[PDB]
Amino acid sequence: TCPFYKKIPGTGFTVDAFQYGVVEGCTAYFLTHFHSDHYAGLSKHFTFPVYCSEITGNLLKNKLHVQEQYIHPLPLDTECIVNGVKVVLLDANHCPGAVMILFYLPNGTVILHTGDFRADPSMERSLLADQKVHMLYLDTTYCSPEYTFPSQQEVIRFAINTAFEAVTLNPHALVVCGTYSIGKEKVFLAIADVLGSKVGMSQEKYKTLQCLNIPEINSLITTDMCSSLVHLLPMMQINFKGLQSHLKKCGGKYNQILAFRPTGTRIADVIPQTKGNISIYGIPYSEHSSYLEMKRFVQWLKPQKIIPTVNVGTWKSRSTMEKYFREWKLEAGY
Ligand SMILES: CO/N=C(/C(=O)N[C@@H]1C(=O)N2C(C(=O)O)=C(CSc3nc(=O)c(=O)[nH]n3C)CS[C@H]12)c1csc(N)n1
Ligand code: NI
Repeated sequence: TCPFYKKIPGTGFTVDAFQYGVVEGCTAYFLTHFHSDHYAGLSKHFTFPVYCSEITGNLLKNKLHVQEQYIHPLPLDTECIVNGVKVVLLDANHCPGAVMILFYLPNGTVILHTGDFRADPSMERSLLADQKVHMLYLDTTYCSPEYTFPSQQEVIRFAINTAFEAVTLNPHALVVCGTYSIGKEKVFLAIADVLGSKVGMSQEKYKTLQCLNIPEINSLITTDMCSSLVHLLPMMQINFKGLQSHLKKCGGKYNQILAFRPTGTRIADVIPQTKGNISIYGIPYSEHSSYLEMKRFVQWLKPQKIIPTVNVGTWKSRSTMEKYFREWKLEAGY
């Protein structure tokens, strides 16, 4: 059945609750972002209306083939009505099109649903600050102190640097990036930027990127591999065996590959794995809050209830996160 943590109490709304068939007493459904944990169940003939950002809707429309009529896009940083409830979508600083949602219930209660997000101080200078928020549905993906990774700013600076090095050194060398779902585009876009390349890819992915309407995207991407000296390949293809296969299958224009895996302490001290003329790099590009980013965020927010939405399936997990919420409540004095 649909769990209590996917339901907005007060309304008949749900958030990312498409894998449960029809939820009883659910007048509208909300999609925070286009990630498959969060959209599973959305067939092209899903018959209830869906509320989301523009971008998430494009991806629904084109990848999952749902009809304009059942797809209600909504602008960011704007007060909107939906089944007579005030709602606002805020940028989640997650993947393209991802949003947090504020529900302003008619009784007076105000609910933030982070969805997936990467807490940032800039969110404290937002619509959020214009009132107290009582309940918080919290992306707790990394709610544990060992989870510390650097700023996206650092990683990309590094990856830009590692890139401009290897190509200025060997101008017949190819940067490659790993990828599966949307997100982490700034990695591969920022390298292409600095080497004045376009970004080559398979068509599914090219299509996926055309949904996101990035400024001047046509001039930053392509499906003809040859012309692009930075290529995106599926994450599974990012191994020495796969990168040989790829370098044969270009017609011998590139003699050396610099790869990147974006999934997973100091950044300058990072060292690759080299086997041949193939350097692979594991880089920690998160689009989720670290322990401290989250902490700061919630401690600023000072919510009354907090409802975690992630690592929710076991009691060890549930009570460990509840301990950290107690610590934060106490430390900040709310
Ligand atoms: C092939 O599958 N890939 C993995 C794997 O988990 N790789 C990376 C890893 O640890 N990752 C993490 C994360 O760290 O949370 C994540 C992020 S969790 C997540 N984030 C979302 O934004 C979202 O919408 N849904 N989810 C679930 C999943 S893959 C990546 C794998 C399987 S076996 C193996 N060696 N790794
Ligand atoms: Ni996500």
